[PDB]
Amino acid sequence: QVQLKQSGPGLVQPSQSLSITCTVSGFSLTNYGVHWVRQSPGKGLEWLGVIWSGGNTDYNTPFTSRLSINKDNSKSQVFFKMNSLQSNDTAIYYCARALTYYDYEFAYWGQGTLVTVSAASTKGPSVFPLAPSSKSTSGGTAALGCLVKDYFPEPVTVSWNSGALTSGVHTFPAVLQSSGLYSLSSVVTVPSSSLGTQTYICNVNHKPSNTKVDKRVEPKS
Amino acid sequence: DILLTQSPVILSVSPGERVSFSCRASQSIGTNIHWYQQRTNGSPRLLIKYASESISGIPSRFSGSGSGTDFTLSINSVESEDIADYYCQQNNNWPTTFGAGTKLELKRTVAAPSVFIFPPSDEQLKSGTASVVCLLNNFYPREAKVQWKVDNALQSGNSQESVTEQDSKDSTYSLSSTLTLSKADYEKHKVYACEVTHQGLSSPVTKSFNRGA
Repeated sequence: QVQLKQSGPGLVQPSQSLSITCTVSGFSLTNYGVHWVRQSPGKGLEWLGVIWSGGNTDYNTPFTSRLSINKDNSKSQVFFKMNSLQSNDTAIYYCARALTYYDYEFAYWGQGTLVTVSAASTKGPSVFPLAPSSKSTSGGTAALGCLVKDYFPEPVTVSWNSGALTSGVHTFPAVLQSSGLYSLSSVVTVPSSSLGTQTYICNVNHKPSNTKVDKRVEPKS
Repeated sequence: DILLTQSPVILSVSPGERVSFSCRASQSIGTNIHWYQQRTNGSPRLLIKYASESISGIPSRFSGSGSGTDFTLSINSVESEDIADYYCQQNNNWPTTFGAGTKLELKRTVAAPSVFIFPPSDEQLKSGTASVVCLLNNFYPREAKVQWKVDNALQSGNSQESVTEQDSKDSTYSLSSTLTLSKADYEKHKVYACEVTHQGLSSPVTKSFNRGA
């Protein structure tokens, strides 16, 4: 199975450098080129460059001077490094592989790396419970959740019961508060009679600050 | 560079219908066009290559056509799970470029939100601020209105909301609204209410709680 796995999301300061690693498996870098493509918030895709099987590289015109792609065939690792980043460069960066060695139909993609370019600093979230109660049982169904507040930069990962609870989960787009920090909610609806025998845990992970918190959410009254 | 123009910007359709996305190239590019699907928080997924060639693992309902400058991605009998952004890419001329995409939306019958209100936790109160949250679950259409009232005073400017993408299975939306107050203002009032209005409700639905009770 062909796969590309990228390094974690993170904050980069204006004028500084961006570096991402794409580790591939299921194929050899000596036989396929690996391309890089980015996607700006609520925008389209923009091809940035590629390092071919033999090691040659091609960069899209706008990046010719501030981008360099290298690799370690033995480690199956591809290195992306771009210089002098501006706000404008905030985006999700993907590495990808085409169907054939010399082509550009991208059949395989990494999971993307969200890079935020801001002068601010990284901050981990606070996780608070969104607890049901007598006044939270909609026809035997209750809603509960976690409020992941005051973190930066994006993103944050939220799962429930270590991934075993997916049905009825809704994790909302984060909002930027006037404080310049994000806040996100994730909820799930469950039978109100299960609030006694089943435990509900939101698992949140804010990789930029290496913060992991498992929060149990129970009604208060 | 070759500019690809995709239309319409938003394509709204009902399940079972045949749908078609347009991608027009700024110059002739032969059949050098590839199409991708991109679901919420997902990476692009290759659907068709070279205008019409199929890719392994892609549902038969997807097909592509076109030659020259006008290309079409087609979905015969669209399904609720097809909700996503769709993009075309040309590679007849370096550098390869992509369209700005067309977002596919699925129509469905009106459905009223189920509403829940959540008081701030004591843990957060210790921090000096109180977040009060209102959830509007699984409704359609997307348009909905949340009004926050504290001891009956309408709140304005201290709330923020976000809405999920259409659910891949039932085509509904959910909305989360957060009212933010300082601990001082929160402790000065009693009745906290979230009132929502929506096409699917005959009259507004309000959920509330009394601080402390």
